[PDB]
Amino acid sequence: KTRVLPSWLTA
Amino acid sequence: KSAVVLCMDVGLAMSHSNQGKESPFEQAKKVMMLFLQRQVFAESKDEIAVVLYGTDTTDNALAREDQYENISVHRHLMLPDFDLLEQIENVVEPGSVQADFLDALIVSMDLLQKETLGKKYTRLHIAVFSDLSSPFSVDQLEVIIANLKKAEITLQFFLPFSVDGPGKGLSDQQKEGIEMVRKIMFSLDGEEGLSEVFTFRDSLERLSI
Repeated sequence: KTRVLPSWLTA
Repeated sequence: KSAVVLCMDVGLAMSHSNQGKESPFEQAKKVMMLFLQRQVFAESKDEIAVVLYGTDTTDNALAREDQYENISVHRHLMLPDFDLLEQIENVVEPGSVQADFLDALIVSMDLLQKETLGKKYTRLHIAVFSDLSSPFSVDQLEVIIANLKKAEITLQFFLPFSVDGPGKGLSDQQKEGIEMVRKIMFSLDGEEGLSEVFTFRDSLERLSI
């Protein structure tokens, strides 16, 4: 199960 | 002041009552209430948010079809009050579903990141209460850990049993959750972390440090 992290976490 | 998220599993499993007179759900609610009462009576300046996971409805900033489902922000980051006490006692109810605790952790981290903007805190704190009965995905957990370190967030897990006598009939899924908790806490605090799993019976005092 993949998730999408909010951009601030991956920037 | 400090900023605290109480991240509370209210999923269906938490309502199963086979330890004493109070189910894990009712025990965790009681701890939350005592903690919040201490904070209100002491006029502490700490801000305290409440995130529930395992709720029948979904209400959070990351929710969108099939994402961060069954997680609800019950209280945003603000001073505690008697309305919050009234809601927790009367409003907050057990859910009929289950949710992913790492999704709930991410929601809690996103709440803290946004709601602490432009303010100064001595500590950022997330306290998770759960029986670890339900599945979770580890996708991108390495990013979560990196940010928990970067933001210097203290993470505490509270479970309604000890993980250090007879065995307690823990499911394989609970054992997997416990091991994951251990891996997260070791990633953050090292060898010390392998033992940083706490029980409901000790949670009120561990919170109030």
